[PDB]
Amino acid sequence: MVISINQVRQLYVAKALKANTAALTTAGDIVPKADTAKTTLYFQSMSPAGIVASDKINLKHVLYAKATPSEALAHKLVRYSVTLDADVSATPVAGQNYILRLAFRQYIGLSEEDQYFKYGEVIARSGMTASDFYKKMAISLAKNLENKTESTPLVNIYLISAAAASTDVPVTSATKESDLTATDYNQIIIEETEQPWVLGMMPQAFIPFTPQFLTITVDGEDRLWGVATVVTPTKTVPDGHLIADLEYFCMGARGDIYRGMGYPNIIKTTYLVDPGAVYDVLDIHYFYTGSNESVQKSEKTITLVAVDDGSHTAMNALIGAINTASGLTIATL
Amino acid sequence: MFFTQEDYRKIEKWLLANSRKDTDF
Amino acid sequence: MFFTQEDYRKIEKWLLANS
Amino acid sequence: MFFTQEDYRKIEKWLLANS
Amino acid sequence: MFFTQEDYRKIEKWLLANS
Amino acid sequence: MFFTQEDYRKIEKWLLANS
Amino acid sequence: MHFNELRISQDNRFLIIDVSVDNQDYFEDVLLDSIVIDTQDTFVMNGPSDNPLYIYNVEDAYDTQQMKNVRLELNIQDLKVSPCSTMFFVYVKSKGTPSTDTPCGFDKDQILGTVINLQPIYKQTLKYLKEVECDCNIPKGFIDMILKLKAIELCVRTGNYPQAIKYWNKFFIK
Amino acid sequence: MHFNELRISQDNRFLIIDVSVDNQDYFEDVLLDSIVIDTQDTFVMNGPSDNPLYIYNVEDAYDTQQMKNVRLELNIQDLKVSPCSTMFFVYVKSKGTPSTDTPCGFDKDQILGTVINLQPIYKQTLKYLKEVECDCNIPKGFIDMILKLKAIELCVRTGNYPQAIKYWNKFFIKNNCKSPTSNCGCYG
Amino acid sequence: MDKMLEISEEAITRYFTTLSQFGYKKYSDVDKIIVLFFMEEMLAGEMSYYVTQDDYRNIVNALYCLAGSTCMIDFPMFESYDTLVHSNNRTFVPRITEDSILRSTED
Amino acid sequence: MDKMLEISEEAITRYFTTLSQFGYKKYSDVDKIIVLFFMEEMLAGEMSYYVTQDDYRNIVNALYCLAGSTCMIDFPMFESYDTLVHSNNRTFVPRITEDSILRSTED
Amino acid sequence: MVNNINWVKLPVILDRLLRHPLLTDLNLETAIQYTLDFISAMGLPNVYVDKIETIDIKEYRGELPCDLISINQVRLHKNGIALRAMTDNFNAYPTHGEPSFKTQGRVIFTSIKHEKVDISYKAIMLDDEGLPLIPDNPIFLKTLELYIKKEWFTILFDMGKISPAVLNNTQQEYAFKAGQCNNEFVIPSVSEMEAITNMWNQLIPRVTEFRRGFKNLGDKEYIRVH
Repeated sequence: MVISINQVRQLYVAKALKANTAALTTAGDIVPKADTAKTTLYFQSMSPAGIVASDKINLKHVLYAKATPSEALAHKLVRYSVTLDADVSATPVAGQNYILRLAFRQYIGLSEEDQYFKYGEVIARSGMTASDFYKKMAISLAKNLENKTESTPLVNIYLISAAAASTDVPVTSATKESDLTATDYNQIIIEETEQPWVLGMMPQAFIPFTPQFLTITVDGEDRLWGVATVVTPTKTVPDGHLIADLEYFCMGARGDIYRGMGYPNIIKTTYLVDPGAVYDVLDIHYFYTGSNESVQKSEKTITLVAVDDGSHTAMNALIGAINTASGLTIATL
Repeated sequence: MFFTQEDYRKIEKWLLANSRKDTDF
Repeated sequence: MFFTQEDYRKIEKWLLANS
Repeated sequence: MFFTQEDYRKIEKWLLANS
Repeated sequence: MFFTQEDYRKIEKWLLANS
Repeated sequence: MFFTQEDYRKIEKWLLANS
Repeated sequence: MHFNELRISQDNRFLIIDVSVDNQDYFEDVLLDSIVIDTQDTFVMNGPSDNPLYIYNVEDAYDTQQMKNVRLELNIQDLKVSPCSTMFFVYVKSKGTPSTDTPCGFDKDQILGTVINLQPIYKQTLKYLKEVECDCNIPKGFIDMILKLKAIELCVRTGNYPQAIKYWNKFFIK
Repeated sequence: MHFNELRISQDNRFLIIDVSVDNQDYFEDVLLDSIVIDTQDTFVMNGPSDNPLYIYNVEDAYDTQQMKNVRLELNIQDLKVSPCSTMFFVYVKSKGTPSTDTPCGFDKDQILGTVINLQPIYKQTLKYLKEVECDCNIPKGFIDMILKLKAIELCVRTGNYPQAIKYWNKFFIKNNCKSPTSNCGCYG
Repeated sequence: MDKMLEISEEAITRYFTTLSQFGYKKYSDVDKIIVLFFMEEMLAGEMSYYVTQDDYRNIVNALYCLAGSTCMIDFPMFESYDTLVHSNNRTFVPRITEDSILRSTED
Repeated sequence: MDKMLEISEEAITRYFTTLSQFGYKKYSDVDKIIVLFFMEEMLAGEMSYYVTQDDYRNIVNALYCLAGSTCMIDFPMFESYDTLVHSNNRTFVPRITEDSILRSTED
Repeated sequence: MVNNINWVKLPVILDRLLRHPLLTDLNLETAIQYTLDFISAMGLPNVYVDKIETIDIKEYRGELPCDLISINQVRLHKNGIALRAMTDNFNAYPTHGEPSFKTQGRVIFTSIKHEKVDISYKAIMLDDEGLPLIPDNPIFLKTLELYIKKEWFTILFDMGKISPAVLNNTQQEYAFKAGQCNNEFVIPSVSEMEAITNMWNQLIPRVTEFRRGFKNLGDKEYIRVH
């Protein structure tokens, strides 16, 4: 993906801490190097084809040096609690068509003018309980949205019973009426889905929606049918696909600017980030001033990325190594 | 950490604002 | 001795927790 | 303040004192 | 008598050499 | 300072006393 | 109850706290309760403040004489404070009743110990001595620093921590 | 021998003494003999005076680690002296023989440590504390108080006790203090 | 508090002692006495329930401007056993002249 | 050190001796006394562990500006037996009037 | 004024007067009176404290500050336009223009009904005691000493306790030092002479610095090059 930069951004992956340049053995190692007079900070990093350093950070010219946890870069897949509005009728009115419209907004193109509209439908009948209704509409909402033949995954749709009320039973295009055997269904949960991701060419982007109801007559009045309230999300996508795209962009600042343009003829850069793991980010943002009447700042930033194992041990060892060599107050997260 | 009668009096006057009697139900 | 608002808040919350 | 537990026990002891 | 840091380095290093 | 060897031996002796 | 060593590490990376209970016979029932760390920003006269910098409860470490002595080494960078421009206040508590034979005034659950970094003061003294080497004149900033340090010492030993912080912030930070 | 805690309680009641023989095995045999308390009025150049203020023989008790470490909580009212206007001399005599091969000077059977109530001196110094804030002026009272205290400090650390008494008489003998109330103030 | 009481009593007693010896006290210091006892009755009354800990900080740091301002008000003395540089009474006790893989050891 | 203590004790004793005979000492000299006992305190406490040999050199060379500055601070005297021109007590012991191939020869 | 007004307390003058055995019965009570008399008789503006304080006008009238002695200027708070002296004899009196003002006591009579006005006024620098605070300029101190000496010797000479030659010498010395002090506190400094120069040399004269608070009385008058 393409990001915005403050005039440059270069990324190093902190796979190891070796404390000196003579112990750099495998690819992706990191030492934070500085001298006794704490005026320059740089990172002798072991690339897959030798040892390489960074631009030399003047420690009087840092602006912010903030390290972020891996929980702060997870997109929370939003949910909606679709229920029966009890003000119109607590029971499904036995003759009406009960239709619900999903209004998607990023479709196959980014603007909110590229839209997509999908529907679920249940004819309500006499004696049909509300639990027999949500058993009948989550199937009809799954047959249109959780289908096998759609172009892109749109939503994930569950049912919530009144007994458990915390676990979600998934409803798909293959689930029948006999598989969902429960008589206390009270809502339909419509959750976002993670879209497909390709390294460098297809960024991590999502499709939002809004469950909108249609009008069903009660005593002559065409009253809107239901209510949809944004309940708190319980599923998040990891940081694996943002940092995997972040090494793909920032390697073109230190290296070749094009990536595959003409393929008998490219410089194959080997990347170090596994896209299947979560990662922490540390951004040392600084500048370069001179000594003249033309002095002021050419602003820069250096991103260091270490692997996150649950309690951020591989990142905090890097912060604990930068704090002693350079003497900065980077907050150990 | 010793409390005198006065400190307990302050505790009483604070707690009285939060509580009410049977009649006030 | 002296109390602030927060001291009273802690005391009353701790009372209500165990009642 | 940072109340210890025993201080809380003192408070409820003296409150249930007028029980 | 007055020790500098280097005196302490000498003493400690030589003691570890004999342990 | 030089700390000739008998000074180191004195230091060992003292330290090893309450060892 | 007293302090064994209350010092900031010479590497300017750890804050050493080593507390102990007094050896006299009638603190047998008394133990160590907690360690609360406050800075010049969050201090209050009446004991530790709310939202403290770092709270420590000592049952957590152990699984009874081990509880009478405690030693902590806090990575200062993990506390997200500057080791050079921070004045730490270290409270300790007892959670224990002494015997009935205690002489009066000795039964006090809480103590306090102030901490600062002596490296910047050492560097200032070295700089002023370097100035003195040239022409053998005493800079007045050196005498001002000495007397202001003595003022903070007097404030600490008399317990007047508010004016102590006022002097610290006004002179040894800004 | 060495001093662990030599202090006057800040409530101006108790003269606290806590002596303990060194933990090194050279001095394993040596044991504490007696504790003699002298004031600036009953001080002699060598050894305790023949008219001391308080005597305490260690051997009139359980007789060995208990003998090696001794602690006192002397109340000052029983001594008929003022806690703040008095400077005590604590002499500790040892009974025993240190084993040979100890370096000389360590085998000093007698040790002396003085005592003063620093709270009233801090009370005096606080009056001149704020002179430090006021620039354009020399904080002369603050400097004078600091030098008055450090005169006694240095004269003690160098063993020049007579001039220390002279300075104490010149400066701090007229110190006042709030006499502790006999009815124990109850708290905890 | 129980100490603002003592400071206020001392201050006003000194005020009237000066008015006994002399017949004049600076009204710039009578202002400080007024502020002091007004604060103490503020904090020992029914208005002590409106104070947060930040308000407590501000009140104490503003009252300490009155500490050495005049002879009537003095710097209060609290029971303290601390200092800016503490003493190290820890003792060294190695085990039969041993060491770890890198460093020394004790009991 | 054990000598900064002696120098400081002598200096403050002389200071108060002058304040006994007179009632005035130059505060430009009290500043030197203050520097002296501040250094004495700092080097004889927990702050000496930050001292390197370069720091010791600078500290001594800065303190010797105080040496003959006042009457209170005086030049220290150390135990020395040397000089800029040492003596020649070697003795000449010729052997059998024997010159060597070029030089003379002794025992 | 070239020198600066470093302030010292009033008994600094009694330090100096009571050297004279014939002035030993002078007191701070007498020092205060004769010092105020000298301050007013000299009328030096550098001895007063410049203060600015806003008031509201109820109806052509406003309350005046307590310590006011003289008004540098009065202006409208919202426009900033300065006020002039009121030549009108019938300001707030109706029958059956440019704003102005007038001040007598604690009341300021403006020509505006309801507005807030900014007054830049002069007062006396006071001590921690409610007493005047005098400059420590030794010329000022010597002249004030001579003023008090001359008054006391005039009293003693009316009594016949001082020779007329003594009083004549005292008056001569005081007259010379009064002239000396007047010149010392009046003659401009170098930075004030730049202001005076910028005011003086003007190819296009500026004659409207009263409307502003004399802010641009001293700005340089820069002519473009053609």
